[PDB]
Amino acid sequence: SKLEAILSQEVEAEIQALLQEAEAKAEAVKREAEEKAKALLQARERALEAQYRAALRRAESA
Amino acid sequence: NEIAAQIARQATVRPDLSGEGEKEEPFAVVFAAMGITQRELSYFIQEFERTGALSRSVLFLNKADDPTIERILTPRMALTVAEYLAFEHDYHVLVILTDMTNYCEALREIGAAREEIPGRRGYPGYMYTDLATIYERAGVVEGKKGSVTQIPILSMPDD
Repeated sequence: SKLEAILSQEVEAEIQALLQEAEAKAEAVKREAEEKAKALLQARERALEAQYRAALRRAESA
Repeated sequence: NEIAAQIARQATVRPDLSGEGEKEEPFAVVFAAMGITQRELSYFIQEFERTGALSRSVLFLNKADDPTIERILTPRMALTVAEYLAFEHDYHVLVILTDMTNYCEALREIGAAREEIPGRRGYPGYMYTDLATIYERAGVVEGKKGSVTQIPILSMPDD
């Protein structure tokens, strides 16, 4: 029937909105985890490089 | 002591904002210490060897159990070396004069051994002149590249 198909289309629209919101939030989660793997890979690399440099400065001073 | 060691390890002139070009001339350090116990001395020499400064510094150490009259000669022979290195070899000497209150109580001892009339609270009347003859031996002269900058440390008794 007509309103039968209308209610079925409303259920399909709810499922569509649910899956689109799931895609958006999963993309945001993997994005922020990618930036935290990023910028953490920045911070510890710069810290260890500076530790290596300070060790070389102290060795040549000694 | 941590603030004096932090200043000693990160004081740099800014040549680019000043407009005198750029060379980055680092600091020679003259460290006079009068009654450092063992903990302050351990902190200062570990800080200096960790930042790599004992090849640029000269230390006139006077521990807490050493005799309490050579404290009179300790700052004067520190600043003799400082005036020499700044005004006849053109360094940029920074002078850390630790714990001047021990120097002042040493001169109170030698000025109360001689029955001399005191100023305020038993310290003798010429303590202004002694502290002046130590402090005022710093600054910059004309036409010469050197400088003696002074950071003393005082322990205020009743703060």
